[PDB]
Amino acid sequence: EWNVEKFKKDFEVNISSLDAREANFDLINIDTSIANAFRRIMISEVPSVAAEYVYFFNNTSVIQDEVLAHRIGLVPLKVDPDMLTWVDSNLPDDEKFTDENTIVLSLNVKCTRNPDAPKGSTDPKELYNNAHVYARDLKFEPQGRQSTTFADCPVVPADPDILLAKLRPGQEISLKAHCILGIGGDHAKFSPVSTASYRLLPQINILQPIKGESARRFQKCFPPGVIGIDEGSDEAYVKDARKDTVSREVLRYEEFADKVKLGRVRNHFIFNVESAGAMTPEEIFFKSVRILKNKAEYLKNCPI
Amino acid sequence: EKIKLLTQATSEDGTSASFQIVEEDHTLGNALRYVIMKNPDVEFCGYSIPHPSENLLNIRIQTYGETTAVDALQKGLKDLMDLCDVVESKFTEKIKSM
Amino acid sequence: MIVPVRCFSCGKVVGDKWESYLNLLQEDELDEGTALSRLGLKRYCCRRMILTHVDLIEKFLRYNPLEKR
Amino acid sequence: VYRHIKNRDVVLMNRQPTLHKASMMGHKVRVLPNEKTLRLHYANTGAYNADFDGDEMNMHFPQN
Amino acid sequence: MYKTEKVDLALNRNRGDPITQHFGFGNDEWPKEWLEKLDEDGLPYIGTYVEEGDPICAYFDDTLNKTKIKTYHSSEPAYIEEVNLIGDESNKFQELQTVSIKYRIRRTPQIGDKF
Amino acid sequence: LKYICAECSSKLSLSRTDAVRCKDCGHRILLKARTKRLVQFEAR
RNA sequence: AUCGAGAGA
Ligand SMILES: [Zn+2]
Ligand SMILES: [Zn+2]
Repeated sequence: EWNVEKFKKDFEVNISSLDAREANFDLINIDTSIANAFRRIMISEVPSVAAEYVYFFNNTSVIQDEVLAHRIGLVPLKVDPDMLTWVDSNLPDDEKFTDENTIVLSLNVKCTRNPDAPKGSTDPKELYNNAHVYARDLKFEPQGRQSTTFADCPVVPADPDILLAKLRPGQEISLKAHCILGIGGDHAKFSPVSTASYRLLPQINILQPIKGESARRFQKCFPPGVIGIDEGSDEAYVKDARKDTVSREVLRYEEFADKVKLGRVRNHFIFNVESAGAMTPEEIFFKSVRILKNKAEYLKNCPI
Repeated sequence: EKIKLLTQATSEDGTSASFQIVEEDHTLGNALRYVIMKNPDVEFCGYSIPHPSENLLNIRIQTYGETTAVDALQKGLKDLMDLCDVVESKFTEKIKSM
Repeated sequence: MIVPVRCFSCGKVVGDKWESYLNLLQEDELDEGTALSRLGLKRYCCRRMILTHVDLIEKFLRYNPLEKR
Repeated sequence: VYRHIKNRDVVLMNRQPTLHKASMMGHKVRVLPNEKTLRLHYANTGAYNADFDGDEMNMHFPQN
Repeated sequence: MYKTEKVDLALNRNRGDPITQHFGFGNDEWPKEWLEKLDEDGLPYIGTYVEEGDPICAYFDDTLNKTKIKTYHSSEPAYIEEVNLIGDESNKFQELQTVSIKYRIRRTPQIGDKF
Repeated sequence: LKYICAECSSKLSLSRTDAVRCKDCGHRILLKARTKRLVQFEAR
């Protein structure tokens, strides 16, 4: 039979690495239907904050207004999504945005020529002032009560060195972007993960022993750290199959086509969650699991 | 509201029924299907999205008896919640340990 | 025209790497592969975005109607 | 009541050149939520000699 | 997608006849609802968003003693890219009669277009 | 100064019943300038 | 309105 108790007894997690942007962990003895649900929720169901509505006041640059607003929307922000609520779209725009659901950025950059430019120079940072507009220039403007809630944590982009625009003297950009909560199933600019996928643990089943000069080339058909040689007998064996990406280079050789089969461990997933910068990958995974649980609970409490 | 019983495909005794869920997809559909197929009493379970462009999910449950398709759905939802809770707890423990 | 802020296929932010890529090509005698590797672009989907960018905005910028030429 | 075209209504399709009567049939209407393209099953490609590399076809709506 | 049209106001008159229409607004009771797209000189603002039926130009007609506007005649909305004031090459210094208005159309790739 | 010359790029304002030409030079093409007005968009 | 160039299946 199957039960939650049996799943708890047979379930394990092996966290291989954990950084501020990328976490690599394993889910062991879990079903593909659940691993895929976690992956999908991480990709396109975890809320994040990104620019949605842009209020241009002037744009005399080469970049058109729609392209500039889209490029601003694509920037990731270092904002904790829990610090603001969701926007009720039914309300009119006069009071649709409040102090607790919208973060108002601004950009006011005006290019002028630098009279002190060295002769024969071509560098735009010496020829001109504000020749390059960067994401770090997106100045956070606190509104209402959030001047106290965001005092410790300023609203700055995850990458401040993103090249939003370029200018030439006389050209100015003056906008004011509103960034709100949204999910990656609505727009790809909201997905809190760069990529969040998994893979089955590779399996390298050695059928017949390979020894001698043959074992030399068998090791080279894989990444160097996967296949090893036993010290006692000059055999071949699988040291670490996690270090293997399935390129099936062995199957190209008739020497080893009959001496090894390639497969997977169908209930051993190798996750890899890279975050855009708004939140840690471990928190992203936590929120995906909690989103699946709350989705199931809401469906259960819905009256059929 | 969100969960809808398709009365034109439901057995008179309740042993078989078909459900329509709005704003759902493969994510919840496959998880619910897997967690319901573990019920020893269900005879037939499957999920289907009528059209990809629409946000509707269809769940079919056919029990062998002594229960209801609604009861099987409730048990599957509870077991899915328990599975999510146990994986979250194990991940939390591994994060703390490292 | 102007460097894409995010990679199309995956979504990794590559818009903050164009200038550093040009610096790695110019100052150091690094080829494109080594420069892309050092910038942190692992997947070829991310590598193509910076490897094949044309940066036509530099040519677009010389036609400035707000400046005496 | 000049009501809209529901799912129960019937429509007549046609793809020029109409070399035979099979190239103009009466389909059933299914109102989809995305815009600006006529969705056709793959069974009708042989009937209409149609394709999906830029082909277009007309949709006549009978009124009685 | 960039579209350009020549709003040639000097197409009714011919061979030195007096100027019939002047770009701008008159003293008549023209509705103030159409000032959101037109500058004080009867020309559209740069970057403004125009749909079907909204003004593109505004000229006062002396043969009518009433201010008449033109209209964006296209089902697809667009933004004003640039407005060029063209003056006739004749040695005399006439009024403004030819203005070029460019539109910008956002062609986001949708279902149906070819790749 | 609502207009810009198309050859010398000098700001100039035209009154009514005035010559449609630049003042610093003799170019007959005048580009309209972009003022400060709100243009709402969507970061899509 | 007519005649010229081109494009899609
Ligand atoms: Zn990528
Ligand atoms: Zn001039």
